[PDB]
Amino acid sequence: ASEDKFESVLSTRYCKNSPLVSILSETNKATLWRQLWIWLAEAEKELGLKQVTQDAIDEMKSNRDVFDWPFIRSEERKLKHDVMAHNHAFGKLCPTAAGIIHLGATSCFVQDNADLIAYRDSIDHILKRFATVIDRLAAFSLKNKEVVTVGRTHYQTASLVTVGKRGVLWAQELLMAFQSLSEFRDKMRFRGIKGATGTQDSFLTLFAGDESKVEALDELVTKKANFSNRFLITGQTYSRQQDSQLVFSLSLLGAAAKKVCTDIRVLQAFGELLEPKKNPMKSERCCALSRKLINAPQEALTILADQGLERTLDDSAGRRMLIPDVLLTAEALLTTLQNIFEGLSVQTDNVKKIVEDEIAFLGLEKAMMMLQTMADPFFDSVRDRVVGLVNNPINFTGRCVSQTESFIAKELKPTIDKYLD
Amino acid sequence: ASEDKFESVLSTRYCKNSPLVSILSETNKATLWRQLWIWLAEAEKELGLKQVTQDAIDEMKSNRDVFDWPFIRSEERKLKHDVMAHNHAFGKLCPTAAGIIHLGATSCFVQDNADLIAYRDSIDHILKRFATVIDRLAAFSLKNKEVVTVGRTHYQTASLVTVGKRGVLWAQELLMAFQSLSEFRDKMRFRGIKGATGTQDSFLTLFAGDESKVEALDELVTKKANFSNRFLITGQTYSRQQDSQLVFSLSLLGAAAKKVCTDIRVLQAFGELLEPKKNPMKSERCCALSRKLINAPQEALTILADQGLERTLDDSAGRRMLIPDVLLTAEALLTTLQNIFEGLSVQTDNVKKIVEDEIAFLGLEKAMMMLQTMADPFFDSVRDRVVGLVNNPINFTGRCVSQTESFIAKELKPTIDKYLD
Amino acid sequence: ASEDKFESVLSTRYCKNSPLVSILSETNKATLWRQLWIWLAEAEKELGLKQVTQDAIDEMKSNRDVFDWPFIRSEERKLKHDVMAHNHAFGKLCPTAAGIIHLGATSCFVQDNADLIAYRDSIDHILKRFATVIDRLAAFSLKNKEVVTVGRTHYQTASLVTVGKRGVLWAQELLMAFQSLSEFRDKMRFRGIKGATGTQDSFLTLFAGDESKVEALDELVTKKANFSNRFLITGQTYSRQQDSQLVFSLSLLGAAAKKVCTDIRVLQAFGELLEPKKNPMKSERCCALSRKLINAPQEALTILADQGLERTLDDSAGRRMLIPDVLLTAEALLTTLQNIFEGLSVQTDNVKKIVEDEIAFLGLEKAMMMLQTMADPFFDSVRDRVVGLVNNPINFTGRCVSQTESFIAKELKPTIDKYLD
Amino acid sequence: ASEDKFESVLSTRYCKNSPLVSILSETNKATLWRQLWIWLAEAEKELGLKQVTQDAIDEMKSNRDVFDWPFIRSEERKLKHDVMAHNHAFGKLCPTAAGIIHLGATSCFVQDNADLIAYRDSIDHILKRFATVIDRLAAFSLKNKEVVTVGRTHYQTASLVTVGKRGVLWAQELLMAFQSLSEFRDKMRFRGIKGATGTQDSFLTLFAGDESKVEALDELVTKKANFSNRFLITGQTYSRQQDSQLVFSLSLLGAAAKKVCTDIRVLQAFGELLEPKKNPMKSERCCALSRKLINAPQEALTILADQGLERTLDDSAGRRMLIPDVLLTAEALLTTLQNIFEGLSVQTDNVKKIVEDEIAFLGLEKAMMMLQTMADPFFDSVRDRVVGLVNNPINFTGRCVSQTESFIAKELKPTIDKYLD
Repeated sequence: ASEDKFESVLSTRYCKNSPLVSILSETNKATLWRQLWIWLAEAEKELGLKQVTQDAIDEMKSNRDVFDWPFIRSEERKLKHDVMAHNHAFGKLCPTAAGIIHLGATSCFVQDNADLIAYRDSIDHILKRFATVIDRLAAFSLKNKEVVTVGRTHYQTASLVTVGKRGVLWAQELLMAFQSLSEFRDKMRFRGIKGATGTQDSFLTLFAGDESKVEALDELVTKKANFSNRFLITGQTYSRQQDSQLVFSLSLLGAAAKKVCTDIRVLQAFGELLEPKKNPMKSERCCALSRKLINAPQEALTILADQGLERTLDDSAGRRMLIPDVLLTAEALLTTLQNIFEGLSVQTDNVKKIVEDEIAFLGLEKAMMMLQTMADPFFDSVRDRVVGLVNNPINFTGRCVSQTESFIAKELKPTIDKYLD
Repeated sequence: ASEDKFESVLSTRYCKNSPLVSILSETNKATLWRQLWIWLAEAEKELGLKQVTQDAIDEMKSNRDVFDWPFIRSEERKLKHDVMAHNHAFGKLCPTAAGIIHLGATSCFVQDNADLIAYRDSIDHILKRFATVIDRLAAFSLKNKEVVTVGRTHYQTASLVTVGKRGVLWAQELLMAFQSLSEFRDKMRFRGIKGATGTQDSFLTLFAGDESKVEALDELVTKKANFSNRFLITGQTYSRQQDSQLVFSLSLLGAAAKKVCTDIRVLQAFGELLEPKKNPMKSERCCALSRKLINAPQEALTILADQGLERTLDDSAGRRMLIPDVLLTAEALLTTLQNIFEGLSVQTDNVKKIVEDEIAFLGLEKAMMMLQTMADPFFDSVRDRVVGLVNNPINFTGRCVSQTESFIAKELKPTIDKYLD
Repeated sequence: ASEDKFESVLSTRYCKNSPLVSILSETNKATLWRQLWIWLAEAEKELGLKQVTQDAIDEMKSNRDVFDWPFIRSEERKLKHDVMAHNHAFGKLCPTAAGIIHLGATSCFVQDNADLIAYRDSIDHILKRFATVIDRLAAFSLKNKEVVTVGRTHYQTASLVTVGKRGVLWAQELLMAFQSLSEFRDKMRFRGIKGATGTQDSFLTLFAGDESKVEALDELVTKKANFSNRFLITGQTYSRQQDSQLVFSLSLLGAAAKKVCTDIRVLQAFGELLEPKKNPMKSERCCALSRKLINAPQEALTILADQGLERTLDDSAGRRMLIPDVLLTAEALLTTLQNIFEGLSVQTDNVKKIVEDEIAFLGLEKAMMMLQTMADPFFDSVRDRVVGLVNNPINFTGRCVSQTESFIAKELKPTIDKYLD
Repeated sequence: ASEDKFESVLSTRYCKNSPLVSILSETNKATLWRQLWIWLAEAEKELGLKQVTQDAIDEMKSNRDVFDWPFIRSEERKLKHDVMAHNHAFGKLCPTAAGIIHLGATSCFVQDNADLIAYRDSIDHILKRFATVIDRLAAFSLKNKEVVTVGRTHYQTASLVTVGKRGVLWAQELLMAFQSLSEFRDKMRFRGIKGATGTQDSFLTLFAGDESKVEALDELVTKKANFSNRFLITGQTYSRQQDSQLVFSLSLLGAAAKKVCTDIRVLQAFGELLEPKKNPMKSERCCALSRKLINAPQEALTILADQGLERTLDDSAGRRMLIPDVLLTAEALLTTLQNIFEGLSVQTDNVKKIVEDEIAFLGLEKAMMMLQTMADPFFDSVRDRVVGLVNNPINFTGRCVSQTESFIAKELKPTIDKYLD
């Protein structure tokens, strides 16, 4: 039974229905390794390396998805190198191509580039879910753009705002995180071909000293992998600073989400909101997931700081554990946020009452600045105006309404629209 | 295929042969929940609560290890509460005991206490492995207690030490971490019975207001669970400050191990040591695992800081992901350290040469303080003494030898001996 | 003007009246360096090193507190080594002792040991303030041991507790932090004399090879410095793992305090408490200070992990910035907590009302378990009992009262009493 | 004496000559507060608020830099609010303007906006120093673009590279950090006018309900403060997510710098480089400073996550301590890096020898791939080619040379050139 052994709670519970569970699986990674060896073979052939035949390539393409795990496992045992084992395994499936698989390339060629492909694919799915989450929150905000409630500083009544303005305040936190992850996705650079230390000496020799062919190969493989950007300067691997940026972008989602979810939990305790005695359990799961993403950046940064010269392998086990975990955690977090925003509702009776218990004083503070219970005379020059505000709280909310609408129409939608359907 | 879905690399790779994979499994946790309900039932009966019959208890004890996962899963679906689902499931297996299962107790009774039992058991196994690791390092140190090499500050020659003194320097870092985890294990407090908010009101009513019976029950269950200490004051759960201490103790192992492994990696690069071109891959895996434990404390501390009043559930998902991960990471780290120390060896030819290229100058520095190539006269009062040191480097190492032996005999062994066999 | 240049906000604002500002000053550190050179001189003389005369020692003791900063500054310039500069400066003040100052010792002798003395002294003051803080909270708890209020899970009504039980829940968090810092203080180990790499070779030669004299000197200096424990095994410095423990203990205070202060801020927002519209500004400052201590442990752990072989100086600037900051932050935090607990009060009218709006339902839940508005019949066997609970909420709080008293009398007081007056 | 009290080691030692010490001083902050009140007054007047006279504004502009600290201090005492105290103080200096100072604005108006101005100014200076640092490293790299040395993986010989390629590898890490901080600087958004809760209700009333005037005022003040971007949506303060981005950008500098400095420290230990027995003390200070920036991001992220609703003040003390510290630490780090790169040199004799001891084997590995000591026959088809590589190591470095030049000319210079002179 699967329950008899420790299991990833993210994979088996919080993200069981996410495509990330497939994207980040060993099978998909090994598949990407083969796909990369395929593209490498195709590009080298296209560039004149005759030793790579079309028959060899056809075997590779035909057997890309065929995995003999029992065999692969024994191979990873005889020789303690996964890449070598998989190359050997792929070699036995494609005997004609066996000799040219990974020709001139380093193991890091498939390892690093497969991670980048797996990561970006995962990020693309996260971005679609992210957009939906933000869209749901925008819907909630518009729906409540004119529902008055008390603004709070130190968690205490400070003025009057609208549920919608606050909804947009939360929306902005999430939108800025979205924009960060969105920009990271556009700027992500592919490693391409760089050799074992980054000099490309093996490929150069392979091309009899022609550097333009080495550059063309690097560009060609990058193009096949569907990347617009690639590193030109590297050691054995692409800069781990790129991974820090990846983790940080997701940590922004965590910080933003935790602020939003804690607000909802507090507001629910105040009796103002109700997430889909009713406990805000979804919001609490949201804070737990968010807390994890928030505490991840410093490890990624330390990984970079710990990289020795052209490369030290103290990053492998660390990257293998860290990155897939944050990607999945972010997805589980977004799924939760989506549930919350789809059914989040306002306890209008409680909100109206909270507003009524505070509006007299906010009115008094208002009269004092402009300078019922104000028949002195002394408020004679501001009595009617204040009374009007008290009978129409919405006029006590400054520009909450227009701010809410313009932000959504001119900033939020234009930003996420391209990710929604 | 298991490879087709994301898997915990710790569970499936770095710790596949560890009993922690069984101890931290869902099956073991659910089993502990049942064991706790059993002990609760036994204690309540022993204390006079007649509603708990021996037949009910016998059903429970007989069916403790019988799991109908397909049923349990559907139950966790109809009702979104694992504990309730498992209670229901255990109830169907024991129809006579169904009505008294968890009588007066809260879900946290099994949840919190099962974690504590699972954690301590895991810690006990970690401590046995830890002791073996330290023992191996002590063996290495004794073997090299008189093998001279250069001491280094800023990674550069500063004097002469012995490989063994350095081995004991590393041993102390690990021993202090061991002592921290060892003390934490002895001081760990059980939650026992506390009710949903920590007042024990349900048990009090159950005992018709007799507080001594409530206290006796709390003590009795703690005794059955094999804990010498228990909290008296709590909210719904036992203080998450205890979990911070747990994570911190393991972070000490990480800091210590990373310092040791980085030293070995650097020494191997210098050509002085060789872990079992030879790359220090095991030491690198050690730094990656260590880095993870080092970056965990702040999350545990934040979990405590985030706990609201008697309890907020923003800690569950967080604890479920954090603690089992650090426990497993520590075990994988210790397994690696053990491999390293069992076959770590000294490249005596290289060490001897490094010592020879530096000993002339260390000798010169020595003569200068006491005040061949010193025939001036000027060194006439210290020439023979220095020459003697250069022909016998070991006499240039101060008290390295006695320090190494006394530390091992009087501090290291007495501390770990009780955990070795 | 001092305002014209960046200033430490801790030193100039949050701790301006604390003795830590004097204890952690450069003058006190240099003074400790001189005191250490004095003790070293005395011990070496007591052990037979005739070159150290009583006249030399008298100069040193007489001029220990005389600082010519302008001169010292120019000296720290000509030669880029503070210790050497101060030795030179102290040498000019004591021309007879100039030649034997720091005889056989390394710079780290004064640096590391002065830090330990400064740190422990700072910790002792922190412990006295800590005890007072806990004492104030215990006073508050006893005063409210029978003031009923609602218990909360997910920040929502879950039962009835007493303000005092909650006060003791907070008290325990702080007490466990206190015990950690208190134990660290008792176990703190002195570096003593160890040489530049930890072998004590210089002192050995100084004593003509007699190791017992080296050990006696190490013990003697430790005794003069008033330390019961000292390291026997070290590299150039004492293990930075000790500093991690120091920072972690203070991080426990931060986690505990933040949980307590956040609870108070939330309770004040609920209208249940009032710290000395009233905003909980002191509690907010408490969370900010606490947050800083919580985010410090991982840096200290990384410092240890980064230590290369016998020593790398990448820890100096880091330690100089980190440790004094956490010590001061903890003191500022404790001062704030003290203010809060001395005037914290309960809004009894609001609490009574909150209890009344919830007690009917808690009563209903109570009747359901035991099995006005219960005249069915159906509650006929529990109507009077529940009605009694509703007319006497205190009987609805389980063992809150006895738990509060026994914890304070048997755990809290015995622990802090020795630090209060 | 200043030495008699704890001092900021950054302000008094590591950055004593930096303009950040002036920019981040209390005097400069209070000056910015006054400047902001001045701009607010000017804009409100320009927009029709007649109550603001030109005489009032002239007093303010004339007395902007006049500080009566003794008075200000007593004022900060009578009333426990710095902003109110400074307003009062500025009011006494400008009796005609006293009544309209900060008209309609919140304290956060000067607090938040002054921080943003102080921060950006500090960042601008950091960017100029950063550019110089990168320029120095590029100079070093070009100078050594053809100096061959061994490439290293696991800190061990893996191939041949050029000192310059490695220099450019380091340069890229720093350049990516530079680009991050550079982009953050361009995107930084001003808070502008938003009211106490973000609704701008006070300004709206002040403009008799005309929203365009409120928007114009917000835009006008932003323009006067010299900001191209401003937030439209906020609570009381501008999003603390912006501060997380600020801290993270600087943490990138720390991660990059630590990787670079650790490499230099290791290379110096190998005898390949020498920073300006020679210990790499500057590089060690660099790692200590870098470590601090690396461990800062998570606190900034937690600050955001902890922000309650429109605002909670648990961020003030935290921000006041965190941000100025990282800004100064980054400046001290850059100053150190600059020193290092200006005099960093290669120990050409040692490098040449290290290359010679390894080039035979690298040659053997090379021959094996293409398929003296190779006279078999068996190498007959590759003997001359390999021999040529061994007599000309530079041809063994793949594309190191062209990569180094193109990166510097096409990526590094175009990026930093605008910041150098």
